Amino acid sequence: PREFVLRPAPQGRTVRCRLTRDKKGYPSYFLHLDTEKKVFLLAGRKRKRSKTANYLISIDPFIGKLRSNLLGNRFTVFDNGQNPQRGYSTNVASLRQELAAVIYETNVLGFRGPRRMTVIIPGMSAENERVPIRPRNASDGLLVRWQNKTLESLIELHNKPPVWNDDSGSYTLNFQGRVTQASVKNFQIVHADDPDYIVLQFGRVAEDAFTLDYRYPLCALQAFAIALSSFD
Amino acid sequence: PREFVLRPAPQGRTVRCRLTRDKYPSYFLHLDTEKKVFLLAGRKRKRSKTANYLISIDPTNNFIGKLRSNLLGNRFTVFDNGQNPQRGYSTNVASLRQELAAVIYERRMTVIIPGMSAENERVPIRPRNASDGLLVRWQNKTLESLIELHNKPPVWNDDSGSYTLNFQGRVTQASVKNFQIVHADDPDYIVLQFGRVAEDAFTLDYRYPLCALQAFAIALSSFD
Ligand SMILES: CCCCCCCC[N+](C)(C)CCCS(=O)(=O)[O-]
Repeated sequence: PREFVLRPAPQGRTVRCRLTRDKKGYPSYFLHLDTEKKVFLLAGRKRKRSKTANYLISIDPFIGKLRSNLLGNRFTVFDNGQNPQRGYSTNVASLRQELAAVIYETNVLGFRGPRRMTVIIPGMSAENERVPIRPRNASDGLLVRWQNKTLESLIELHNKPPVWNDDSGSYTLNFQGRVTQASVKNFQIVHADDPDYIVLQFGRVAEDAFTLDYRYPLCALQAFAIALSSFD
Repeated sequence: PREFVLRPAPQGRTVRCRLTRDKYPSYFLHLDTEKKVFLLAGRKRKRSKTANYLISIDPTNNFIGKLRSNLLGNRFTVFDNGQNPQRGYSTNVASLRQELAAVIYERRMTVIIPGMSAENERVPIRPRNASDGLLVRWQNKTLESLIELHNKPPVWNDDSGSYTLNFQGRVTQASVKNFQIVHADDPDYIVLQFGRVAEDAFTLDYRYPLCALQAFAIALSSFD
């Protein structure tokens, strides 16, 4: 379970998942595989006493964290490690890794939704594993590298804008059956160099259910945390 | 009213006011509604070494804060109505003044405010001496407890044939004094807008995390 949720998806496959929100009575979110045994993967929920959004992610309904800025438009996904700012003598191997960053900006072009999203993730090795990014302090990290435009050995991804349908008068994307309700928060994330390889897809299927389907190089923790950053 | 003017604006809303000047001139802030509703009054003291505005919730006289310039006249601090610690050090801590905002002019403007708690209230900054304060922290680059804001640069508009911003109808007159204050991370969330609509009338519209006293004092700092 712990190993599965951190492993990049096998090459050539799509890992298809159901994400459920529980708003009864902050809301709880759950990820399960979208089979008919529906194995539990991940739970997430916002911490109560927190100044900005902080979701704690676990494999019991503690494996990572999603942290927001105050403006609610720049996110980092961490693993379970320690924050270097809390003590400089902390063992380097125990410091938290940055698994993803997510940047939301308002669109300058019309006809592709209110928001653009950029996803920065670590690069991959020859053995198809992540090359970890494990900052020793403030001055480095995925969002900092994005801001300084130093994305050298990182992977950058964006939301796919919808395409004018040729005879039928729509800006659309083919979600391959994984959307049941139209929603401004449905999305496909792609690499700019291949618009047809859908690295992450998030689709609404009911009031509190969504599809979440991921491919290499993402793992479930990264996929889940990126989907969570899309909620208000 | 004393509560209202210190309360951060409700999240998701914009509090729309009208600022007027009686032309040392007097300044007045009203809610921008069909019936005027009074919020704040301010006036420069005549006999200060540097610029000092007193701010009240009574336009006839309820003392609520102050706006104090530095020596050069390019940096300002906004205080609530508490005591200055330099005047009496045995003074109870709960009675000492708090720093609500600071403004630095180069015009390019930098606005520094206290940060907010998990309950959406200010984390107060209440120095015991002048080794601490908004401007001290900002100049030492220790901004963890604070929020840093700047005026938004104007952009080319083809229609108008000028560098301007979309003030949404709230400006009628072009002016060097017209501004929008934003955070670096989001140029579209307008924390404070100030705009001219006549010779001695302006709009002043604020959003969370600001309260009216921070908003009005920030605007007063832009005059001289
Ligand atoms: C400079 C501090 C601003 C405080 C954060 C405000 C949060 C803004 N959002 C992302 C939660 C949305 C703004 C509210 S809206 O949608 O009504 O403009």
